[PDB]
Amino acid sequence: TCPFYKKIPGTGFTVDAFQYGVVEGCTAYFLTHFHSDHYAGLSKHFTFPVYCSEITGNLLKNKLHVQEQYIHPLPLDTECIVNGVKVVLLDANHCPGAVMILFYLPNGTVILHTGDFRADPSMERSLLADQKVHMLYLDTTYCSPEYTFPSQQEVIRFAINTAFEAVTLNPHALVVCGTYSIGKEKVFLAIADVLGSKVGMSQEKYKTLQCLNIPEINSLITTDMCSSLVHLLPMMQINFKGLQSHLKKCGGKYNQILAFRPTGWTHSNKFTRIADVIPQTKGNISIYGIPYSEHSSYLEMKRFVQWLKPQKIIPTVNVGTWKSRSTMEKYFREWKLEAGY
Ligand SMILES: N#CNc1nc2ccccc2[nH]1
Ligand SMILES: N#CNc1nc2ccccc2[nH]1
Ligand SMILES: N#CNc1nc2ccccc2[nH]1
Ligand code: NI
Repeated sequence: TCPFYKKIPGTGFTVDAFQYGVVEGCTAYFLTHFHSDHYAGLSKHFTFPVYCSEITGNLLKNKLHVQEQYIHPLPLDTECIVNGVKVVLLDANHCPGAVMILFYLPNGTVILHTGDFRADPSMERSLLADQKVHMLYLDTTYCSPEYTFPSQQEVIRFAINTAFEAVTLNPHALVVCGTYSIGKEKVFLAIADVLGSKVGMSQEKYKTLQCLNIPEINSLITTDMCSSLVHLLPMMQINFKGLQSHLKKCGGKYNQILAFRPTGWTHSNKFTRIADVIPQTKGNISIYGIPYSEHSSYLEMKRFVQWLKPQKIIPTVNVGTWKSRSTMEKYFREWKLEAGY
């Protein structure tokens, strides 16, 4: 049954709560983004209203086959009334279609639910700049100071330069990129763009990416693998055995593979700067792990929260252990005492 931190008090609303059957009192189910832990439970048989972005709605219809009558897309940055309550969707700087939700409760309380997000100073000039937020439901994925990583821009610079150098030295090299969900599309699109190639992939992944309704992405994708020198594969295949096996299938077109595994944070970020990163190599196959995050660093999160000055914080990630909960609560108090709210 549905946990407390997925319920919006004083409303009939839940957020990212599709795996609990019918939720008692829920008149509308919000979905922040199309990632499996959040949508878990949705299908063609779902018969309650779903509120989400246009992009999330495209994915619900085409990938999970939710019936069109139950899909309620809302535009971003626009005041909307849902079951007698004013709501706003804001871009979360996470994966495509991902939103934060502002709820204006009838009693005068204002609640921000971040969904999953990567906090940025640009959010300090959204529709958030006006008004007070009483409660914040916060993506606390990396809420500890050990979690550091580069900007997305620096990581893409490293990837483009690495790929361009390798293929300029060896015109017969293949670039492979790993994927298990939507998000992080810039990695493979930026590499294909510098190499003058389209990105080749399965029919299933092409369809998933087609549901994002964006011409720029559409010009750079294909299902014709043979005509492409940047290939996408499932993340589980990005290992020496899986890549060896893939290389056999290309029919003596290539004699080297350079592969990228976009991860989140890993312990190596404690030690090694992005510019100094080196691959794992076996024979004619090299694999780079690159720290491309779509969640806030500790410092990004702290800056956002200290700016917003919420009266109460409810974490939505790392909620299962007393150690985690106690650590997060200590940081929230430090931030409050330093900033004076
Ligand atoms: N909206 C949205 N997501 C989005 N749009 C893109 C355009 C180019 C490359 C990656 C992209 N991701
Ligand atoms: N001759 C020549 N160019 C060339 N071929 C390579 C294959 C693998 C790695 C580096 C290489 N450079
Ligand atoms: N302070 C702190 N960390 C912490 N608090 C706990 C409470 C119960 C079990 C493990 C725990 N770890
Ligand atoms: Ni997510």
